[PDB]
Amino acid sequence: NNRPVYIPRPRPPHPRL
Amino acid sequence: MIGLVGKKVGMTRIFTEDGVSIPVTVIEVEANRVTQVKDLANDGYRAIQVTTGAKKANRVTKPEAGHFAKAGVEAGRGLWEFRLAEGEEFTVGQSISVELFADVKKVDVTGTSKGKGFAGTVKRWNFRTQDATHGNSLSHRVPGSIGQNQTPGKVFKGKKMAGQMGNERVTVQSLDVVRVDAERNLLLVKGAVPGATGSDLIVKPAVKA
Amino acid sequence: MRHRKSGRQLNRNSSHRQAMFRNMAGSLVRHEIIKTTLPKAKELRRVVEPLITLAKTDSVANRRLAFARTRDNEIVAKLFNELGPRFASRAGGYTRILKCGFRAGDNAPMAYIELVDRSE
Amino acid sequence: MIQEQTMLNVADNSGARRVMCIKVLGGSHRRYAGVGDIIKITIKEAIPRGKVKKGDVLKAVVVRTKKGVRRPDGSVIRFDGNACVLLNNNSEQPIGTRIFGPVTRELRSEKFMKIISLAPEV
Amino acid sequence: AVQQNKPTRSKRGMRRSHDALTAVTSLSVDKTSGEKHLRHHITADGYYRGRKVIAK
Amino acid sequence: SNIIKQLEQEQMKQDVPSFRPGDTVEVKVWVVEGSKKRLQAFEGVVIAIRNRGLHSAFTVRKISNGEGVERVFQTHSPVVDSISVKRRGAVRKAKLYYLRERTGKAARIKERLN
RNA sequence: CGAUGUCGGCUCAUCACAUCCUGGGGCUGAAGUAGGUCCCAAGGGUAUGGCUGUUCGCCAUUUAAAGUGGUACGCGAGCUGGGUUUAGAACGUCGUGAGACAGUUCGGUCCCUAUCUGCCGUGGGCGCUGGAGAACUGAGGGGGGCUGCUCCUAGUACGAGAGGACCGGAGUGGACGCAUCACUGGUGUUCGGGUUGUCAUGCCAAUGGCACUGCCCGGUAGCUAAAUGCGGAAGAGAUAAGUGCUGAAAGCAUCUAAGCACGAAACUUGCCCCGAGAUGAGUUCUCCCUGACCCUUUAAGGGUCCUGAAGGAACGUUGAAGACGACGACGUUGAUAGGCCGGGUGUGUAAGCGCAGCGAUGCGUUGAGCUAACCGGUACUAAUGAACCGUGAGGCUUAACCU
RNA sequence: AAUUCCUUGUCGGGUAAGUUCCGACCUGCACGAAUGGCGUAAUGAUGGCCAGGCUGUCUCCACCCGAGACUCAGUGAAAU
RNA sequence: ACACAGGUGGUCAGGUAGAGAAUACCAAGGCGCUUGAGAGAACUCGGGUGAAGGAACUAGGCAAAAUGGUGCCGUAACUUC
RNA sequence: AGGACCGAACCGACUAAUGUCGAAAAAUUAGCGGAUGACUUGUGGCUGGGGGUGAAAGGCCAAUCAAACCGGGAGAUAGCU
Repeated sequence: NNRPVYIPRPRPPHPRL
Repeated sequence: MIGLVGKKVGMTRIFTEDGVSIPVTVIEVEANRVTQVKDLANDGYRAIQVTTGAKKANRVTKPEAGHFAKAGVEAGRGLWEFRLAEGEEFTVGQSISVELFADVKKVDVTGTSKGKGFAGTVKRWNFRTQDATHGNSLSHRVPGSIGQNQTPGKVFKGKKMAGQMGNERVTVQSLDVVRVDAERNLLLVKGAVPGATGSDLIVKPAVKA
Repeated sequence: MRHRKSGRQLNRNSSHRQAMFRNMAGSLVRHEIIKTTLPKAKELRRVVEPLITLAKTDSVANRRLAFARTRDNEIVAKLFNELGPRFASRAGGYTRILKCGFRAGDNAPMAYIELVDRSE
Repeated sequence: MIQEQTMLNVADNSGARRVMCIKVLGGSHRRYAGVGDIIKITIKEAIPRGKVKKGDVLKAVVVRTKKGVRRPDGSVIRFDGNACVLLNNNSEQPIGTRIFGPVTRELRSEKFMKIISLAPEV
Repeated sequence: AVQQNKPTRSKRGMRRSHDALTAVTSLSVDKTSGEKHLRHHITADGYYRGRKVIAK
Repeated sequence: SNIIKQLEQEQMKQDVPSFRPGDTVEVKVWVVEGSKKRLQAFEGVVIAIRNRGLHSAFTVRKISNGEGVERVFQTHSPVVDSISVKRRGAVRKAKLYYLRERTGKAARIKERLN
């Protein structure tokens, strides 16, 4: 109903390069 | 040949004249009364059903009371039967004493092992624990991997996992009989036998002669 | 697996468990009847009834030993003067537990524990 | 109960005083050595004038253990330290001339006659 | 860790089949006062096995 | 149990002298070498006594030439023949395990003189 | 590419056989021990450390052997993050430079409460047909299957000597598995004791609270290993490679075409465990129920009154049974639990009083006092009389014996 | 060598065993003198290596004390 | 964003032991932190102890264990003294 | 005397574990560094976005920084989904 005002910032655990 | 039903009574050791001490389990084998004899004509196999001990008159149910009364045998706790070896015969109401173990040297003891309840893989299957340090996180006694990958796609049946441990019947075989005491109804066998004190045990001559 | 072990833990540490029985033993002696949960009442039989047994014979050593438990001079006075002689011919079983339904707050099985007395 | 990396004293007078067990012989994946089991050791410090120098690998036999030994009647023998005797790697043959301290009789295997003879007690 | 398809109401009811409660259906009548009470429990008024035990 | 207790009682020996921890004791034990049987003397200090009836045992510590030796004897075993007491240590502890660390002049104990 | 985490290590494995060991054989430039090569065989077993992130490899020392491969180069919703592979910094080199370099160093966030399948455990429901309580048969399934050394044979056979068997028997080990607590021990914050600081009970003495159980010393029962017993089989059946007997086709020869023999840790059984939901639902023993009215769309039908047995469940006391269910014992015609009495065990000479000493303290009473889970007893307390579920002789067809 | 591909350069020390570390040689791919060179006592939550003590890190885990997990009563989410 | 294990400047600050505003136990004073009751499985978290061995673990002694105060004696290489 | 030493308050955050739909949009527990100084802190001011400030990391500038936030050009453009 209400857009979360905060969006958590994730991380890249797995480079997958 | 037939076995006998006894009750485990603690443990002790016997000191021999030469000095060595023999740890012995004491089994109380009182008179075993035959309640039913089976034959190939009726049951398709030959066996004798025996009873031991005593039961409260008001505790034995009517179906069991009539079964004992038919054989003229005083009510006992539980019923066990042993297959015959074709070389011996028995009659209903006959009493079997521990003296039959006088001429034997090895016996097999069967009983219910002590119940450990729900046990982990380390205790149940002797799994090796993982490192307690060096970064380990919440995986000190966990089983670890249980399968390979997509290619199987499943966990194989018979996998070793945590679960109920103990409280099943197990047999310890080829136990030396140390002493037989007919008048006092004792059977000293070298070693340890499954189950705790007061648990019912089945003793038969060793089959791995 | 606690084979053959005895003594309820009651979700308390040793020190808290010891104090709680110490107080609630003293309450039972003072009032001669109290209402508690069934598990607590059962475990009290093993700490209160030994005290009455100690109070059977009055001596300085017994008085000091009795005082070391319950740490109350009123309770020690109550013992050795009333409980002692009252149970002189009684061979144990000085208590009695009567289940009294369930506690409304959390549905704890509750029970009354009371000395075999108060027949006035 | 002697396992790899264990310090042992030397009962004989071969010149070695402290040795390290580096292997337990007599079986694959064997864990620890008993009262009279042969082990492979390395000398960690010896007499300069002795016939055995530091950092040499040769066999040894345990004669005393802190854990102790069990007698058939239930008795046990325990010591305040672990001791061994040096060997020759081809034939057992303790190289020492005398051995100090008590030695248990568990070494009577129709072979350690030299060890028991030199033993001041038992 | 999370479902791939939402279980149906059929599966929900099947799981809940074991959640049904059971009635005591074991109410005893006091010897003297004739008051229904749970077995091995004192009555509401404070009777047990006939004799009054609470006196309150 | 009654059955067990009766079974152990018949195996007892009534010639067990009364001794306490800290008492110097010489215990005579049987030794067999193939076919010959000899008496060996073990003298030391009783540092712990275990009372369990037929399973009762005591341990004796002696200072040998270099290191101490601790032996645990089963009181009622046929191996032990006789137990004799020389000194009466005036200790007040059931288990004298602290004597292991001590040595020399610190390993001696007083005399009960009772 | 609207995301399949990609090297090693740990834990846990499973399969193939192109077999490393153990087992059975052919040939040998196979005297014997020890080998070489090939065939059959996958039952079990198939290292520990130093260096490096390493797999690998080198090295050290063991073993009967330290097998080769598949499984997302098995396994990160099981663990780690050392290497590689973000952002900092430096060196060498390339570039005027920003910067770059399978060039090298120092440092550097690894999320998930399991719906489904699967797997390890454990229950409820119904079925198996009158119901109930027991004991079993066993279809079927699973577990286990490893082996060294010493001695005898014998110092025999063999061999110029040096060296040194086959087959068979006995003893004693390693690793692995099951069980157990009698012994040796660990633990034992529920037992006893010592002791430091402080607060409190009027004060001394004596005790309690708190300081990681305040710090320690022992230690009961349980659980437990390092402790103590036991196990791997023997035997039988059918075989693999192989060796054969007799024997023609093909007058001979030939293990094969007919026929008859042996022949391995493989296969089936033997040993242990689960097991009749084995819907193909089995067998045996014992126990309980054998009263009346009506109705119709007269059916293996429905309704009412009276009886509800065997047994079960529920509740309580509980257990060496247990996550909860379940399982076992007991409920007064009673030792199920608690307490109590006695004993044992453990700790170790209580408090009080008396004596000696200026005192700390010591001695006597005193191996005292206190003792958890242990052992043998004892109805002292709590396990209530009852209620609840479960019925009233159990279908049709056919066959065989009485009638 | 914080610089070295070939490379775990060669020899020695240390370990039973040392691609790490320490010392020496120079065949310095591609050190070098204020984008400073070589030493340097003291200092460093700085990198590497070795030794004594110490230990459950480990061989190999066992028991115990508490908080969750489990059952009952009340309240009652989330990603998908 | 919450009746949120966080953050928020200054003043007073007692007794016993202690160098001390450290630390332990307390006074004045204030609180038991707004879900409880049972059971006493695996496993996780925070702790205690441990036979024999003592880094064999591991990328690495990570983490744990250990040392720990006062007074006296004594104290090396090197050094900018 | 000392950008001196040990160590609380105070300031900071080297290691480990827990916690990752947490008590918490970086915390807690046990250790750890500085702790008379180039220290720390209260109150009030000044520096404004191609600008500030920076013991210099492309760090910080209201939980947002290799060019903050708000409104407008604006329905920018999108051979792409």
